[PDB]
Amino acid sequence: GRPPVKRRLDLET
Amino acid sequence: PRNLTILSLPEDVLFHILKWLSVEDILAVRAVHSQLKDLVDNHASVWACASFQELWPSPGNLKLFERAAEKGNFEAAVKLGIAYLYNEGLSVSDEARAEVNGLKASRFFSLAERLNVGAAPFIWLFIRPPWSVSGSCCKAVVHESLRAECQLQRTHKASILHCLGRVLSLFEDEEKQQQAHDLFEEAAHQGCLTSSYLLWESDRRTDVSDPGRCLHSFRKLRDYAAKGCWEAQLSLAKACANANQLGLEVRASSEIVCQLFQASQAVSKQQVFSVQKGLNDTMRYILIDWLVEVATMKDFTSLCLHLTVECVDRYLRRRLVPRYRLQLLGIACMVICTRFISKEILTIREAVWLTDNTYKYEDLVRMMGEIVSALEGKIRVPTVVDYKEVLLTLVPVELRTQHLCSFLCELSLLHTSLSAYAPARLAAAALLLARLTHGQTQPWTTQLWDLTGFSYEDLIPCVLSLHKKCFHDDAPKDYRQVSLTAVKQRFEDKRYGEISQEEVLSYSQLCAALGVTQD
Amino acid sequence: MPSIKLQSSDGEIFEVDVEIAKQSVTIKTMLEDLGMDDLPNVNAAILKKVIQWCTHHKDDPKRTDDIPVWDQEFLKVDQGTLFELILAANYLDILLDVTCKTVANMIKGKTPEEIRKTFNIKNDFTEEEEAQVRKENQWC
Repeated sequence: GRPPVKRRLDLET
Repeated sequence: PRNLTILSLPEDVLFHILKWLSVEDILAVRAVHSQLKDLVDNHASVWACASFQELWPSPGNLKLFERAAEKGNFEAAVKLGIAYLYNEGLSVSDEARAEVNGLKASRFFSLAERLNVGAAPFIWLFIRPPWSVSGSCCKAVVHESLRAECQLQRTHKASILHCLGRVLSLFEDEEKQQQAHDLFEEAAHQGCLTSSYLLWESDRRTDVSDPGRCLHSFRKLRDYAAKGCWEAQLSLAKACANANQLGLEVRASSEIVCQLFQASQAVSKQQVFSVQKGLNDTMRYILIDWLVEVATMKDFTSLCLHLTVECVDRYLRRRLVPRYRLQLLGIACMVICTRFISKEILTIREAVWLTDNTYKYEDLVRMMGEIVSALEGKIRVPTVVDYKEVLLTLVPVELRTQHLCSFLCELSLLHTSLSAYAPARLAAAALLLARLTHGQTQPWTTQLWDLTGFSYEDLIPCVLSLHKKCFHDDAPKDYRQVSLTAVKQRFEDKRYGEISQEEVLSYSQLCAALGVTQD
Repeated sequence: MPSIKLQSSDGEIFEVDVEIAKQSVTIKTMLEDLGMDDLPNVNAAILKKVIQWCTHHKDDPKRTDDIPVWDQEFLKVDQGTLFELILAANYLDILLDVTCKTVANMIKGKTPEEIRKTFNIKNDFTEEEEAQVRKENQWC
């Protein structure tokens, strides 16, 4: 939302 | 013969039924009968069309990969070469890694390109610069080995020459550039469409003096575009925009633009949703958002982002992947596309980094290899950017309208409903929305009717769909209640003139101005 | 105006339209060779299902989702009927890929003995062949 680019995307609903 | 069996089937039926099974299944079926074993181990087509889906060449099963690739399989050759070069999957000692790995990878890359049919050459992107600063990286080894093979190949060497020339093109050296140009000349000598077009592009920048050379260039462009190229078609669609200097009639230019504007069909659809366990398009939105952010970081053009999204969609439609691998898919696709078209690429060590080290070097290597092998080598496809460029190089419009047209062209990436329309219709509708937003008196001109080959009534639905799916409805959020705004943040730059923060009209206003009702 | 006569192996005659009959390429090439441009295993039922299949698919311009309800509800009648269908199109140049996918699914996710059981194949390898298969399957 949001955090910076480096991330582990949250796909889970 | 009341109940016919697979035993007595002819050669054609057996050939077709055995060509659509994986390697494990084809090995298992080989245990049923002796005639099946004779058919499989006698006729090379069944091996030639066999998958190697989700396998990777390990020391246990190197012989299987070699046997299948050597007799007509392209996926096996690609995977074998990539494993040999990237040194993942094969237990090669560091002392003897370089030479043996380079020769094996080069031979398998050459075989992979040779077995490719009906696609532009692509194997040059796995060995493109930048290379190792110290020592000798295996990329250079396979480069020189491929050069020697081309010097010694006879069957089909034009693709190898084109790939070689594309390799040194991205080298910042005048000598390197002359060796590259020297390369597509030798590739064009034997016959290659892309090499010839690149040669022509290297000549347009050099000599623009008299209309005679312009007519020569137009003749060559017509020759290239008539055969079926893509970059040639797009380039020819603007040399007709140079209508005043170029000897020709208005009707001919209008016909050329109409031909290139009525030769596109909608491709993507809800296929991806029904081909996996589930995506719900929210995961795709997240992934494309993240890719847009990463492209914003490293100064990546619109074309490369569009190509990455299209490659992701193609692979997702072809070979299924689990949910926890989507980000790996996106990073591999960005690496592959940036290596293909751009100049500054997303290096592998950097590529894994943005994922917070969730995945590893080997996993990214495997994903890249399988992505390239699953696309058959076709990377460049029709995209909205090309038609937006061809439409905005025809009609002279103000700069703010150009920026708005670009902004609505780029907003089609996140949403998948806009795939129901061809790129031509969507680019035309984007230009129409850009013009109507600024409130110009005449949105659609007679010039536009003669050129795009479509009328207003052919474009009302597309404008409505584009505007709705871009601005209307709501942003997908579940817990943070915060809209994903990488595209908007990408277009707040001063290089785009702070375009994204300017206001736009609503759907009701657009329908009123376009003469479209609602219910 | 045009009228293409058709007869079956049992002598039954059925009327079909032209555009659907244009799907088959064997009739087209035979007509072009004979200048009239412009089956040992077939009974009335087979024609009837082929007419239904062709009629239900007219707007068509892969994966195992393109199979419709009619095919998956009619291709489970008999295996030998399915074999007669594949060589059939093999012969009429038309559904070929649909049938190939349908049969291949029954083969992929099963064990060889399951294939022997379903295909009514008693046995063809004697005692001194199972060890050779096992050793030739130890490659993976």
